[PDB]
This record gives sequence, structure tokens and C-alpha cells, in this order.
Amino acid sequence: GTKYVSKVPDEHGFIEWSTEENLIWQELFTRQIACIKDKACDEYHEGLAKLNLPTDRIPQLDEVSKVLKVSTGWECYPVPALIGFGEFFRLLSEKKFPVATFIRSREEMDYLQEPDIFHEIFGHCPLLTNSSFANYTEAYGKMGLNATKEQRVFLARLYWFTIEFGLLDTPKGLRIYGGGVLSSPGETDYAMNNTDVDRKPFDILDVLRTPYRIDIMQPIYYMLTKVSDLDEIRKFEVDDIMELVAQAEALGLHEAKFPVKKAS
Amino acid sequence: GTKYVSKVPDEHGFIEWSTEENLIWQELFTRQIACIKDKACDEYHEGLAKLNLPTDRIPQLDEVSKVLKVSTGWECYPVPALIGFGEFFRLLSEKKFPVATFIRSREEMDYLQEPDIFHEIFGHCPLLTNSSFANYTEAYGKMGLNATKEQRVFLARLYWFTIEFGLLDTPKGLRIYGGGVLSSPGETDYAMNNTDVDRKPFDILDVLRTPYRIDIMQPIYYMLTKVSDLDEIRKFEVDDIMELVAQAEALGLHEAKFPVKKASLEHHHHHH
Ligand SMILES: [Fe+3]
Ligand SMILES: [Fe+3]
Repeated sequence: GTKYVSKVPDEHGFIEWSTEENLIWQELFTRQIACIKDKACDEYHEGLAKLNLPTDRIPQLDEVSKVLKVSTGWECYPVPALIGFGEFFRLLSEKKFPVATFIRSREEMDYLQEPDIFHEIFGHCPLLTNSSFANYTEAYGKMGLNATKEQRVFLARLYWFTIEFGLLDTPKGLRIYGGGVLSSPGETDYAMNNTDVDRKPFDILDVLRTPYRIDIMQPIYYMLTKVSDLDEIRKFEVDDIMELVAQAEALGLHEAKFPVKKAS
Repeated sequence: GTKYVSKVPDEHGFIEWSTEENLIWQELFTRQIACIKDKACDEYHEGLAKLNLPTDRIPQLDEVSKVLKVSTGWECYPVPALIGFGEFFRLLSEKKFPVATFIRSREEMDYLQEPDIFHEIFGHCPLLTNSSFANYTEAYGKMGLNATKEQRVFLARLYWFTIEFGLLDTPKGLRIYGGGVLSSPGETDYAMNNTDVDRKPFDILDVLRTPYRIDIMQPIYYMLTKVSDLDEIRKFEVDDIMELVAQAEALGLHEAKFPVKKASLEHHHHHH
């Protein structure tokens, strides 16, 4: 693998990216924009218009935050390369999106497990300019603040099937809003085109009961009809979310798909 | 149960299986006999007819060995613990097929990573009555006896794509000879039916160059046209095989498919 470390912003929040690091961003950006023109959802494209990201260099977090602040009151928040659940929920609940300030190696161009700066800024930040998606993400952070270990595992699952791997069943066809898909050519092609994979209508109980593995091709995706469908879960009180978590736990998980059974 | 303490044969070689263990065998057998009806290759069905396995209890190793002995000179060889690569090669070179003396728990019915007695007896043993498949397995064991650590990695890759996950491209459609597929409903359905996987004609150099991961749905399969196609590989001298390994290394591995890139690297301490 590779062990990455956040670059430390100077006293102004400035990070000195190298010409090599900018070239890696440029390659990732130009391969992906091409991948998603007719695959990312309309809401995500509108978010790219609002961010107006540089195509040829890694943006300073302040340039992204300026836009997030205008649009939904959010900001990018520089963190170390690994943070715990506690910190993650807390920052989201304060409308601070954690961003580790490193970019992948050349060797790991096609895939890495760690979320790097291209994954966070290209994959997730465009939708944080969308009120529905940003307010949902804020509500998600709140959900986790007083969650037990067991509750946090159900919450991570809701996150996985929405913010990371969410799809839409739109009037113009299947589209993508999950950032895990958006930032990856391999994930985009599989989510859009794989013949046999299960794409199911979103149902919060079904989602909370779905086991998943992070290092396999996903055998199940859930589809909203539009990003604003997240308003329904946004609107639940935390107590309502925990009742749904208690329902999932009491029922136990759905039987795992075969690839999930198999994963180490 | 079978966890923590795998079974040791008594002084007569007899293993006492519980009514629950026998019921697990019966459920595994009945479900698989239905899964492989027109999917397992003819050579495999012929081997089932030779073994006459019991459908409702775990067979004693001797009841299988006695039939392997008369058909191809093979036997089942009980192992109470995973053995090393060196010992695995040595056993195959002696026409001894290692069989772990345990059956999966009920909870693990549909899948377990460690090969159990059902995987070995149902998945592999019917083909060990077939002369082409048996002779190839013996030759494979001979290939590893003086192999280096890296050469053994290439040999395991060859084994994976033949004995474990081999398919046939037949005039009657796609069939299965790999034991990892034959003993699993999930593997059988995916190997026969999944439309996006890459099913390639067998070529030994391609096979030696293909990265793979044990814990994922396989992105690539290799197809013979008949089990007796293994005769071509069996006939090589060990030096010929090591020449092919060196050629593979000179070319380097094929680029990994995306699922292989994504999978967790895993060290295998024991042989498939
Ligand atoms: Fe992400
Ligand atoms: Fe096997």
C-alpha cells in the first residue's frame, strides 16, 4: 500500500503543492470529467459550476470553502490522514467537511483505500453546495454525536449507501450522487454499466439492514429519485433515527449477498 | 463442534461425525446436486458415478480412497491442521490428496474460506477418478518439490485457474471442472451466468501472468475445451514449466483488473 500524511497548512492555511502533485490532480480531473458528463446527476454538475474547480492544480481549501460558505454555510476543514468516528461526526454536525491534505501516489492512481484530496474535493464537495445534500450531511453528523458503538455501525451503513455510493433513478436515466463513485473511473463504470448488480429503490430500513464490505465491488446500490429526496431523512429527529436503528438491530441484518459472505 | 478442534481419525482411521454434521453434509450435497445438473462437466458426472458418495452422511475417507485407488492410484489423506506448501506439493507428488477433517458450521453453510471436507470430497475427489485430471494433479505436485518461493507463487496461480476455478468451453455450452466452483452454489451461478466476467481460452503464459485475489468474485476465468486438455501441461518437464515462469517474469504480470486493485493484498501461508 502506501502510508499518507496530511501536508501541514502554513499560518495562512496555504499548502505548497508540487508540480508533480498538480499533474496528478490534472490527470485525475481530466479522466473523470470525461467519465461523468452523462453519468453524474444534474445536482452534482450544478455543484461543479458553483465550485469552478481548477482543472490543472490542486485548489487551496480556502478557495473551496469560500464557495461552500456562500452556498450552504459549509467549509472544508483540514484534518490528519486518519481521524476517528468521534471527530468525523462532530465536524460534520458543525458543517465542517474533513479533508486530509495529501494526494495519491502515481502507483495508486487507479485506486486507493484512503480518501485523498481529489476524492474529497472532486467527489464530495460539489454536492455540499446543494442545500438538500448539505443539510442532510449536517443531520448525519448530529445523528452520530451520542451514538453507541453499535449505533455508529448502522449510521456508517446509511452513510455508505448515500453519501459514498448513492445513485438516482431519474427521468433521464440512472445517475450518480455518491462521491465514492464520482471520483473513480472503475467505480463509475461498474455502478452505471454492470449487468448483474442489484440497484434497489432507497428505503431507510432496508439500507440500515444491508451488510457491506469496503474492498469488494458492491453487489447492491440504493437509488433515490433526486437529491432532494434526502430531505425526508434530514427531517427526522435524532430520536426517530435511533428508533429506526433499533428496528434494524432488533430485526438483524438482511442475509448478506454472496460476495459479502466471501470477503475477508 | 468442528471449530477449534478439527477431527482426528481413531486408530482404525474412523471419524465419528455427529448427526448435525451429517445433516450439514446432506444439505450441502442436495443443494449442490441440483446446482450442477447441466453445469458440471461430463467428466465430473462420470466421477460421481464412480464414487457413489452417500447423500445423507459424511463418507469415511477410506470409502473414497478405495475408489480413487482402483481408478487412478490416488487416496484421500487426512490433515487435522492446514499444512505448508512444501508438504502440500510432497503429498500430491505421492498421489495423496490432503483433506481437512472438519465440516463447516451451520452459520457458514453458504461460504467459508478454509476448504472443508465437503469442498474436497464433493468438489475435487470425483475428478481424481479421471486419469487426465489425476495425472495432471500428480505432475503439479512434482512441479513444486524443488520450486523457489516465487516459483511456488506462479504454481499456485496455475492451480487456482485450473483445479480450483477451471471452466470448459464445450459444444454443449460452458461447463465446470474447478472444485472451488463445483462445491459452491454462489460460485456456480456466477461462473455460469454472470455476464460481465472475462472468460478467456486457456493459455499457460496468460494464466501465469494473471494477478488474482482469493476473497473476491473472480474477474477472469480460463477455459479448456475438455479435461483431457490438461494432458498438454502434465506432459511438460519441470524445467519446461520453470522456463514458462521465467518468461512470465520477463514480461511481468498482466495489469490487474480493477477488482484486484481494490482487493486487500493477502499473504497465503497455505496452499489452495
Ligand atoms: Fe468519500
Ligand atoms: Fe480446492
